[PDB]
Amino acid sequence: SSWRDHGISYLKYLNVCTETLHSTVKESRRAKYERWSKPCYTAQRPDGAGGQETIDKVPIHTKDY
Amino acid sequence: HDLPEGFEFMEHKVVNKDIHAPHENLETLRLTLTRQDEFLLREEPVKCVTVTGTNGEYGIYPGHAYKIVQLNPSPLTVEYTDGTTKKYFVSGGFAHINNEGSCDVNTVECTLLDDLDLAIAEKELAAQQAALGSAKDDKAKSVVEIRISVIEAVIAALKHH
Amino acid sequence: IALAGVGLGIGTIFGNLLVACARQPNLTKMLFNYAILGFALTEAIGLFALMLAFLMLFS
Amino acid sequence: ADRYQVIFNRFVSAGVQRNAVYNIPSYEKWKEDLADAASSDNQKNRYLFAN
Repeated sequence: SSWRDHGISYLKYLNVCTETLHSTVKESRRAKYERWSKPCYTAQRPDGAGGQETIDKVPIHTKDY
Repeated sequence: HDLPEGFEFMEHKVVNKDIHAPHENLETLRLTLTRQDEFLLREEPVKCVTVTGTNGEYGIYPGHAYKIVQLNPSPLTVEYTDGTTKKYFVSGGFAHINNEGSCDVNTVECTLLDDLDLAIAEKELAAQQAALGSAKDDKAKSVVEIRISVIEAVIAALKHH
Repeated sequence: IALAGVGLGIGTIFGNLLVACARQPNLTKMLFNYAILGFALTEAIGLFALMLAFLMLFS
Repeated sequence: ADRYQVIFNRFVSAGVQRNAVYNIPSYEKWKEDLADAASSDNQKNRYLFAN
């Protein structure tokens, strides 16, 4: 609805909906579904010294969308 | 050095009916309900399927014209020829309806309405509404409102039956 | 005045014909034949009105 | 970008793992091809889908 005007993409819209839907599931069944909506990904470039420089181009958490 | 395309290994293609062909009377709709690259139902013959797309609700029966529907967070109903109703709830995705008598409903998440809890849904709505009040900016408010819409749809879906 | 509802009816047929050709380009042939059929049927009514007009004009 | 390619491994069986490709043309080229399929007999199997 109003999220398109703010630049939010459709894919991010779906991720938020899926997290909310998994939130409403019973506590007994939440474990199965919640494993499908738990961010565990990052974008990293190898730094000059041999470290990990995290790229902040795309958000990972629905809170920061 | 040519590489195979990843669709070559998939042996269940989509059959399209030529425009210059005779019509057939079909009493079964072949439904394929899918979640995150997993089919909950596969080429299942059903009597009808009810889906809630952006514009409104569609009742798809065999022979329905070719159409593509952008789903919204909502319930989805499947009624078999036997007379049995199975109700899922989807958070989004697309539904492709083919005039050949097939309906491929691909969803990001498709959960049976039984699994969802109304008590959990109700209290989440109260929390998110409080979160919306404390939402910092316009973007945060829009995200919170997305959650509320899904929650209210879930709450309304369960209160219906 | 009857021709007002005839000429408009013809325009209605052709207006839908363009849309149908746009959403089914490869079915151009059958749609055109049906469009001509509808035009002839409407033209029949137009001739009926025209015949009455001539009868009341030349007699 | 003209295209985005994904090169992965397809698990045919317990002992067969081939290399598979998903080529994804960007919006502009995809809609152009989608436009030709709808307007022409070519790409027949995509004619109904394109329209």
